Amino acid sequence: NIEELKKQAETEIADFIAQKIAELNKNTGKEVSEIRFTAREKMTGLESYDVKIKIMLEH
Amino acid sequence: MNIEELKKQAETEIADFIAQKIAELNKNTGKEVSEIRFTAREKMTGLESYDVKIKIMLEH
Repeated sequence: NIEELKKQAETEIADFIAQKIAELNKNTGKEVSEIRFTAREKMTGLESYDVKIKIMLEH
Repeated sequence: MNIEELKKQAETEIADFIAQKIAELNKNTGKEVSEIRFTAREKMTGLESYDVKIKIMLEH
């Protein structure tokens, strides 16, 4: 049912984000500090969130 | 690669995955995701991910 499906999705996305953060920190030798999620909404409804990653360095 | 190349790449993989999961969720519920709120999950070694709460709307 629906609460479960919901939670299920919630977890998979968390998982995905985590993995991509890890791979990116790995590939760049730097640290993701933050991600900005901007809703992508269509007339039929919310479609997705557009994503903006902020990465930190030392200067 | 370039750092910006990578960044943009990851961003698109993420937006895609989210889209995918939303569409499937709607499909599977016959209902509509109105919102997803993200909350940072950080450790002392830095940002680990985001936790995900999904908001779905229902007719009155």
